[PDB]
Amino acid sequence: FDTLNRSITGFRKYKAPHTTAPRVVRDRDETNFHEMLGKFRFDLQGSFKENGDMLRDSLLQVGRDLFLVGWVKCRSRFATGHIQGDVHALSYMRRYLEKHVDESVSSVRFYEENFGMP
Amino acid sequence: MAARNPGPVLNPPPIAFPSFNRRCQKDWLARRAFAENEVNGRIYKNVYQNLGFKGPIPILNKVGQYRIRMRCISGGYSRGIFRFTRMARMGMLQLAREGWLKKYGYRPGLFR
Amino acid sequence: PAERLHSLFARADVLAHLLHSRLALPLLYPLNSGGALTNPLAALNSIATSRWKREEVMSALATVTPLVLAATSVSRFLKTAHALSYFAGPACLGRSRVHFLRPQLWRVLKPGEERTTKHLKWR
Amino acid sequence: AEDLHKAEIYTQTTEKLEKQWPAAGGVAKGIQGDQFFDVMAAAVREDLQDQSRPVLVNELTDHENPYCM
Amino acid sequence: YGPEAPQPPAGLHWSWWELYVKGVNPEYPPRQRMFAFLTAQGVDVLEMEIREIEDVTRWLEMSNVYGEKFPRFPYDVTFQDKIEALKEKYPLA
Amino acid sequence: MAFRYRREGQFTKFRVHFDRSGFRPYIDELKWEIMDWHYKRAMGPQMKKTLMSYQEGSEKLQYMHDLIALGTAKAKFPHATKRFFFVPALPVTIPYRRSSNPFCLLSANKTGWLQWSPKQRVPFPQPLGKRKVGGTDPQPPVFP
Amino acid sequence: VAPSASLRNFKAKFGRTPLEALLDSEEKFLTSAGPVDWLKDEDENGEAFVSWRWKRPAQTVYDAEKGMFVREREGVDPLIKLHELRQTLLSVSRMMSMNKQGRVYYFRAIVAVG
Amino acid sequence: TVLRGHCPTDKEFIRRALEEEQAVERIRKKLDKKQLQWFPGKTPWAPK
Amino acid sequence: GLGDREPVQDTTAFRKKQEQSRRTLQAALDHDERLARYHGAKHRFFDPLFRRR
RNA sequence: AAAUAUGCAAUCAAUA
RNA sequence: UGAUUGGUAUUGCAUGCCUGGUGACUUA
Repeated sequence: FDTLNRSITGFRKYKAPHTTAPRVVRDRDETNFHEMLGKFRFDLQGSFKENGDMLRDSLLQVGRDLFLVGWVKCRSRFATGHIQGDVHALSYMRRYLEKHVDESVSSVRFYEENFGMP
Repeated sequence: MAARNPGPVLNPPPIAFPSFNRRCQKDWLARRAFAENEVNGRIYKNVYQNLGFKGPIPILNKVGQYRIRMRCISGGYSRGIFRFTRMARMGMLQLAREGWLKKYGYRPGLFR
Repeated sequence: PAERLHSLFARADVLAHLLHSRLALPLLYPLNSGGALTNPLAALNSIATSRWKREEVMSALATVTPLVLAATSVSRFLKTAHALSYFAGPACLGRSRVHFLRPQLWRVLKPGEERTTKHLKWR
Repeated sequence: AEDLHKAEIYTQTTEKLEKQWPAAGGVAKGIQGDQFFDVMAAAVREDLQDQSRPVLVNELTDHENPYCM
Repeated sequence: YGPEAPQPPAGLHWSWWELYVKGVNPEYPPRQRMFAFLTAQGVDVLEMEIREIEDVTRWLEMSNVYGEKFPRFPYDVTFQDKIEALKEKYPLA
Repeated sequence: MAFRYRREGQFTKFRVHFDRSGFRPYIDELKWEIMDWHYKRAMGPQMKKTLMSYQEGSEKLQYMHDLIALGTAKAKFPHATKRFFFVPALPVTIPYRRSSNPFCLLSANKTGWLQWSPKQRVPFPQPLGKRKVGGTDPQPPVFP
Repeated sequence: VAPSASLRNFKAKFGRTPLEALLDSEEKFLTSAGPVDWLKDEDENGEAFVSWRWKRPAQTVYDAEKGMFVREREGVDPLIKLHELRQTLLSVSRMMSMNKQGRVYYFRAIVAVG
Repeated sequence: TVLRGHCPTDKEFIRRALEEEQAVERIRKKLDKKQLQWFPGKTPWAPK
Repeated sequence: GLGDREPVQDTTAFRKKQEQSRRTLQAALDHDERLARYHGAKHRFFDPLFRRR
């Protein structure tokens, strides 16, 4: 599941006039490794109150502070999300989800991690 | 409508650079004329009140405060304009959605 | 003694200030996930040592913990005083519902709870 | 780095001027009293600070406040 | 070549007002002509307001590019009367 | 009076004239701020390109202009092996008022110029979602 | 100084002091931040962080010829070596379905692998 | 003074200052309310 | 310390030196054509709508 | 009772 | 007290932005 999932309809949708893929910058050192982008997906299982409204607000606040993008989805017993942003921001979000959540978090899982995105 | 041949997503026009609007230009002309002739109208009214006569002042028809209308600054439309914004519905919407009002206390999360 | 009791709370305040100074910084101070590892500052070992030991900060926190645990006695005393200050003295079927038998379900935009009924139709 | 060093030098110079030509009784009280010695000392200190204020390379705003600089 | 450096009025390192009045920055030949004409007449242009400067610039441009019949003012007012008033208000030093 | 601070603003919002409520507007400031933003975004990069075009006679021109203006030209070039870096700058266009506030950042300015920086990680006029600030893409559109 | 009973029990059941465990976790978080992981060298004087290594995304394998990482897909048998299999696309077609709003298009493909 | 974060000035001084402030506020409100007008400059029975 | 008791920035010698520096700058600009452009370059600001159109 | 001569909102005691 | 690069002419069956009506939005 993802917010960017769509089914092809019967009417034309404007396509990009051309195709150009920006290159991946592989010459990154300690002086430039902080400018790289990244993405990951997270799943949390446990117990949350108000059908996950509290966790939703907390995650939205953290993402607004960290300038992260993507989407989240919290419910009574689970939470899922797809997060994208700077590497340091992603690491901070991972630490927050692992240790700084004010609800019962029985299990945490991270998957589909990618770095160096243009 | 489900457009059969959708076009490209166009970049919106500049906020601070409206297109030519002769109506807005004439409104500015009227504003400046009133600013220049405001004292003379006061003199007219002083003279008439001293003489105790309720006479008309025809030149005010052309150089008066009431020839001025609140026109949208970014759109040029002359209706639905508030002093607190000086802009019409669409001008206000574009300004708010571009993020120019966050500094000035605008709270998009408030309905009432 | 009189002077001992006079100075007891001032010295306790000094101790509390020390605890506050220690706690006002991150646990692994000055370690950091940035300049600390990416921009180290040999001939300069006298003014800046790249080497670092964690036992010092660990011992500092170990000594700090019991002091705050003891300072919790201040909270216990304050709670005791607060409870005592409200002492009174010698000792002297079907459901009931208000504002509907049950809460009403809304399928239209509620003027009050718009933040929860926004997705619903306005008519 | 040179601009920061100049700012620190300017702050040090301002502190030295403050200690060298202190205004007895407070600036407001000195101004209200309007004594010749107080006015002379304040003017001397102000002119010395103005003369010693540097001209940085990376900023085009010559801030007279060492805090701001 | 290049524009002449501005003269700071007092306690300053630059002055955009002088450049604007002389029409050097932003460059505007009509404003340069207005400045030259007012200087020749004997009006201290630097002491004038933006409104008066723009009005004189527009009047001069219209007169030059449409004829001596223009500009035309109501109530039997004349460009010569305007120039005399400006000269009286801002004597040239 | 069950919710006082929740309704705190209601009185001013509903039953007070704007001219007597004390609420301070924003039009007369944002009007200049938007034009400042556009002017800077349009002129800064071109100024930097013009500065870096030659990149060899910059110091010579600075030396000659210092001779013309100050007559010494040793403030920036004490000796032949000293390098004077040029920071791009643009004219200040928004008529801010000089104030006695000693902490004002744009009251001690005397040159009529401000340093310009091409780098800003945080975009200031953050739009909502995909929207782009108007006047950002000048390339003509292409239709299918 | 005799350790407290709680500290002794925690050491017995974990082998480290509560502070030791907390600081180990914090140090691990601080070191394994961003896109790289730092390595620690310990001596008499203390610890230091002088080298870093790129972090390897989970469940991905680096392909030499591509020079990039490729994900590991579930359902596939990991014993099978995908570098010695090849594929051919026999046919791809644009199938159609009907819903309330109209017609929905998806695609079908037939592929041979050996 | 003795307690940290509290104003060091005299409580009676503060009381006198507050009473003066309240009195001047009442006077300002009275004057403003009396002098307020929707059509400023208009006086009844004067040539309108 | 204080500044100049009698600054020489208002002296005929200073004015003559300024004129000489101006002449030197003009001569250098005439001699070098790249420097001439790099010195006389000007850039006007125009409307983004005008740019689009 | 030699006290009072009594109708209620949508702002303000962090100041009436 | 700092004005401007034509058209409120057709084409919303070319479009962008923005709206109305009807449908949906379920996971561990």
